[PDB]
Amino acid sequence: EKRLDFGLLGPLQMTIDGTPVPSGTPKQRAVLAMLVINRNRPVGVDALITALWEEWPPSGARASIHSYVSNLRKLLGGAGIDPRVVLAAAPPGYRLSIPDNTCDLGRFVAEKTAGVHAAAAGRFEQASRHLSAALREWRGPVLDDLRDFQFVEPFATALVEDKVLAHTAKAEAEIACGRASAVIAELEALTFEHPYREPLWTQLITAYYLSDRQSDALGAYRRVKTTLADDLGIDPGPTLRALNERILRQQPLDAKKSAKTTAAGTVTVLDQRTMASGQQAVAYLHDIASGRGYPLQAAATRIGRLHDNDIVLDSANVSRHHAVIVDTGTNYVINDLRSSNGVHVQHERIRSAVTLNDGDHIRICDHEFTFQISAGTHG
Amino acid sequence: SLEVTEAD
Repeated sequence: EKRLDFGLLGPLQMTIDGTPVPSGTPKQRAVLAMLVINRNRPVGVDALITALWEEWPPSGARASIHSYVSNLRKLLGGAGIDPRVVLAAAPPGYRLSIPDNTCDLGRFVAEKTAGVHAAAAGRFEQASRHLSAALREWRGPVLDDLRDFQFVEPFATALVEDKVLAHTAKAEAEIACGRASAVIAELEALTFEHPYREPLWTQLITAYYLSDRQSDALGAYRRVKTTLADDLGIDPGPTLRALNERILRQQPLDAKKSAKTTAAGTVTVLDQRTMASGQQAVAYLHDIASGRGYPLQAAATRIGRLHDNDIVLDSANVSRHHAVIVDTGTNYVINDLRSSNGVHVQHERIRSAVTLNDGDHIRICDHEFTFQISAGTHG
Repeated sequence: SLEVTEAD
């Protein structure tokens, strides 16, 4: 009867006919957030308890969950639907059944994807329009009002991978359309906010160079070089180094080819996430030593030594809560939870979080896995 | 387990 909408890209929002509806106390809001994050999938009661109270649930935690569900159903009933259908009780747990496009993140995902296919086809004006639409879905810090809940941290961090990618693809499209000069200012702002993001620097350096500002381009490379050296102790990657070498030689750039090539790569990623049926493929962690396969079943897959983890690794050197893999709807990103021994992807220690690629080697202490995005063909 | 993590 009335429009139901939800928001994760900023403070948690539930809106009915465009009017925000306050969704309860922080614990109740965390229930809603968990359900929206896992929209159209069941969330177990045990998972809800861990998210709300991590280490110290009260003795009546389950009664509280039942109350939160009842409360949330009353709120949902204001949209004139059957709350028991929309927020249904699984014997597994609870499931919020909502269309993807009724969630701000769902719209972000859809627009980004449309922008990818457009750029891959050389339709850069349209790609830029879709990317503008995606970025408009962001209101503020992810689940800003629930920042004191631990589950928010890896999820919010993962979604920055996606936002940065969208900013970069937007810059590429604009540059491909001949508007390099008009994106310099935003890129300057973005490289300050995200100083270690080489793809953003790549686009800024490109934009200077194609705006007849060669010396500024070279100066920007020197700046990121110093930043990466001093702050992180690393050299710039091959993409930055190759760009620098072209500019030093006053060689031409092909911004249209670049934007097409990036998009084509992303289409490959989109393909491996999708089955012939159109449903998302289930990503797996395969243990190399044992052959045991661990499906990623929720938005967040928690890994550690403690029994409450989704993937439990018994070794003494593994942290109680060691890592989390987050499915953003666009990428899988692994997060190191300030573990004693760290997380190693493709045989190097990760700094905070990295986006996972299909077939990546993942090491947690002595445990070694293959991360597979593409659907399995044997079992 | 809730046992202190061993160091590498």
